Amino acid sequence: LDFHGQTVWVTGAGKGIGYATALAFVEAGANVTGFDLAFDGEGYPFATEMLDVADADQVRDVCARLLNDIERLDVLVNAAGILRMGATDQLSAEDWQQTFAVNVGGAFNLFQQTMAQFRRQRGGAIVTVASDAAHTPRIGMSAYGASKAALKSLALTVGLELAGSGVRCNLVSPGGIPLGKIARPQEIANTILFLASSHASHITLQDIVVDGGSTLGA
Repeated sequence: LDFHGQTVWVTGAGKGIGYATALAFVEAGANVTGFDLAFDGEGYPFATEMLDVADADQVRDVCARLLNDIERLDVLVNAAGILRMGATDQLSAEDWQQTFAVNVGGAFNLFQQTMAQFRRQRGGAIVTVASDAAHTPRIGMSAYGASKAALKSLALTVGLELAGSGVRCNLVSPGGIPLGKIARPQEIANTILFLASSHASHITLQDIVVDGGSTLGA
């Protein structure tokens, strides 16, 4: 999978799946910009933008400024996300609010700021990290799964809104079933790179669940 010369944006890039995906794109030759609230790790071999992707004004300022400097946004990866668990009637107001602000609002803001670019360039790919909790109800994850279901629905309608522009828009949903150990970020990133690649050129509005089969196909 070769991404030489391509411009790639990744949110949630300070840690977890976003970091692994940014790194995988850098190793595949891409020019990568990572977005996250904090960059507290010891090494980032890509350009970083430290902001709250849940904040519509911050995303507007930064993305408008960067789009003024690039010719093409080849790949957007939405990988921001937080997990706050609890019985539905015990979850705090803060955990409910922040779950939706980050897990749905972040991608919404990125979409608001990039859809015109995707339309005007024709083409490109978007991959959004959802969750298998969006596919089946999971005790303790009512808010998390609901936020990821909103995110998936949003990303699919964006994919329909951009299909006439030739943009591909897909999702990955991370976690003897489960089959194997839980998937590492490095392996989620492999699936994102596949969906971002020319080897997936007629794949859009799809969601690959990468959880060892735990949803039994749902």
